[PDB]
Amino acid sequence: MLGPVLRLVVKAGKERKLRNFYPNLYRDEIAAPPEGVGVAEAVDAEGHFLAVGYYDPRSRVPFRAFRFDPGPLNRAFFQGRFARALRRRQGLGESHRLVHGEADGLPGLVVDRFGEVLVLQVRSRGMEALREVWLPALLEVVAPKGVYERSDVEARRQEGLPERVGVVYGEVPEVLEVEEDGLRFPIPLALAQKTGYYLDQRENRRLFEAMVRPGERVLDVYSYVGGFALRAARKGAYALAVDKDLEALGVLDQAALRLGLRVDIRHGEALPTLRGLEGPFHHVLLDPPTLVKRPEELPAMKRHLVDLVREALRLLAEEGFLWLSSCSYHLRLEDLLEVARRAAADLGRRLRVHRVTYQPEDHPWSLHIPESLYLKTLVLQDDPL
Amino acid sequence: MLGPVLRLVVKAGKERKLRNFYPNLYRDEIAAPPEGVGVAEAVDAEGHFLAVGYYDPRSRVPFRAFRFDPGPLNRAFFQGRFARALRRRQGLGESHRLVHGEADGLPGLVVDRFGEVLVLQVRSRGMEALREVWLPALLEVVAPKGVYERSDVEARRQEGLPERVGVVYGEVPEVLEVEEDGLRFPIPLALAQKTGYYLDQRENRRLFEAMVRPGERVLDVYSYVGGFALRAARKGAYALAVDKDLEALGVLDQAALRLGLRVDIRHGEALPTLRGLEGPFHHVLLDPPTLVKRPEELPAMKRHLVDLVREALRLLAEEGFLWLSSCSYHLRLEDLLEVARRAAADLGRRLRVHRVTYQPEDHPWSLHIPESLYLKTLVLQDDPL
Ligand SMILES: C[S@@+](CC[C@H](N)C(=O)[O-])C[C@H]1O[C@@H](n2cnc3c(N)ncnc32)[C@H](O)[C@@H]1O
Ligand SMILES: C[S@@+](CC[C@H](N)C(=O)[O-])C[C@H]1O[C@@H](n2cnc3c(N)ncnc32)[C@H](O)[C@@H]1O
Repeated sequence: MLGPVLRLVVKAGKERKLRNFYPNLYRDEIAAPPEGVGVAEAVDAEGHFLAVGYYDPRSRVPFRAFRFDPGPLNRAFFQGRFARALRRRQGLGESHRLVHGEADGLPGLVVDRFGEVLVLQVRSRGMEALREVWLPALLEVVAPKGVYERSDVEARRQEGLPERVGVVYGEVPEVLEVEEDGLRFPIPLALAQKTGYYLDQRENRRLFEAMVRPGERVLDVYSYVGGFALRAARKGAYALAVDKDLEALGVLDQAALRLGLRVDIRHGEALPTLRGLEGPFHHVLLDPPTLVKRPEELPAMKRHLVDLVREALRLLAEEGFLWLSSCSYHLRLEDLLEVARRAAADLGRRLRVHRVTYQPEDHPWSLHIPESLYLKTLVLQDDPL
Repeated sequence: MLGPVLRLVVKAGKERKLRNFYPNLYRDEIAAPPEGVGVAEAVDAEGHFLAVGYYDPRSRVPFRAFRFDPGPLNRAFFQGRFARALRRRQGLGESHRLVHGEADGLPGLVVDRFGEVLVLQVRSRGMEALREVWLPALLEVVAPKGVYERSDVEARRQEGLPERVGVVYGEVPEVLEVEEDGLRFPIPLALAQKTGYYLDQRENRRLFEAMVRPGERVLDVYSYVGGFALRAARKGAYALAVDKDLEALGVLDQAALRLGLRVDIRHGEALPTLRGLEGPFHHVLLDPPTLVKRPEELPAMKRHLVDLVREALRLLAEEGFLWLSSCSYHLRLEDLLEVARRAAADLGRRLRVHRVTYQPEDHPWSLHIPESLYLKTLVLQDDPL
């Protein structure tokens, strides 16, 4: 009744990654491709089962494993995946990531939860092709009031997929009211499409708020909608938020107005802005985009980070705290440490490593997917003898 | 009149380390040593000031910098160092590390505080030579009821120093009552390990206790006096503590009895004991001793850890937590990840990295002194799809 099962044969000796729960197979690791595009079973050289997933040569990864046990990629399968995801996020409040792609056994799907509204992103050909199957499953398990789709245009384009933005189900407000620990950020959907909201900094934002003392001065660089700055203000500190996105600063402005809190705002670029500040500030926070495409780009990126951190440290009060985050898998903690050491040497400052943090639980770091870890943060305190 | 300032000259280009707050200068890095042994000033090839410290060719490190600004290593200097150290530990409770060597600007000195009793160790010739100077300063600033000295016998010998164990000030009880979060461990000081107690695990113990649910089973391996095990018991879990030190397990028994808590105990070695257990356990904690004392020993110790972690994972219940600590500078997070991946692959288990932690604030990690960081912990959760 059906066409023959699509079956992929993995090169001998390259099946170990799949057996060890790494979901991606590239072209050179496939001994024999399936006789078409779609849901496929992967087997080893001796024909033993390895995975069921999606085969499509047009995808950046030709085979992405969806499951590591036999079975279909049907409605019930997706129901179980979303049920697992939901359970993993129990007690994580109302604003959190629900689905973090392959780490949640759902390659190419990101789902963020803001109260009763979901915002999702589809990043791979397999997940796009299975949309008619998994979406009803998602709606059934979560039962949201509405679902919005945003697009990583370049990610879609690299997968040969069209951009896709809009309400996919139910009702989504024109202004998404993102709530985090009593703070409400009114984010217009246009901004939600372009950027979104950085749920991955939630635990850093909580740690930061507990450290702020009334009367202190805070510099929140790459602030976006000002999660850090607003918390500083709530604690009685003076905060200056810096971002090049005027739309994002507009949200921070409104969010601060709602609470009768005063936050200073600078619309401008991080490095030029910091070069024009005198300081000092008791906390300086840096959350730069650190786009690294190739490893050879790393020394140049680290030199730029040194320029930024040198200004940040110059602006740092005695015994103050400097927060340096990187959201690239290619930029390791060791690289951040090197950057900090170079900047400190330029200024003759002595620093202590106060905390090192990694992305929170709703953005799972899988042991088996080395690139699962992308966000890490180095918190330094000025430590004079 | 005094003799000329003892003056050491650093080889051209090797002075950057000292300028950047790394205190150790090695034989191959010294162009011209001072006249004799004792308090010496280090200057660069151009004669500019670098540091004041202690020069002694008998020490592992011929020159250790005590201060990076001009001045004597007198009583007032040490008073200032202990005052700084004391202030850094405000709000860290009544028990904590007070002085963590070089990271606290006091090379070769460790001071732990247990209420009104200090336990210290002196690890290099400089500190030993200056004890008539710094001990009264320590007593003046901290005003303890008693001070006990233990020796890292091996380290002392490396410095050409004798064993020193005993009371060096005031009154120290035969049995040191170490208090931590409502737990009281009666530790006989004579048969105690190191300073008596592992204060470096305090934050991990707190994190762990918050995760234990009643009825769960806990396996606490390398338990020492049972800080983890006892916390499990108080939360209503069944705990089995494993350690090869019968004296330490005796302390655990007394601590548990005082609180009316039941903890199971196995006197035995970790790997043999785990090989004979069936399990499963909801939490498995592995806190091995240093293990890797020299870099050459790393591969053999990683093979041992793979064996240990394989058994621990086999013993881990579905969705259970596995804690793996390393307290050696030579054994890094990346090594722990590698060990975990190998063990998980052997068993066909899928794990998530739940938390990575580093040593607490009272054991400062100086950006400028890599070896000030020795403890890091990988916490994994079983993560089936
Ligand atoms: C990863 S987000 C920071 C998130 C923020 N820390 C939070 O807690 O929500 C990076 C931000 O940097 C801004 N940005 C990118 N390049 C910039 C630059 N050169 N100068 C200032 N802001 C920049 C973007 O607008 C974006 O809001
Ligand atoms: C770093 S301490 C563990 C401290 C403990 N986890 C705590 O929180 O206090 C290492 C412990 O390992 C024990 N030990 C050393 N080798 C062992 C072995 N082969 N088997 C079992 N215990 C061992 C020592 O007696 C010591 O108590």
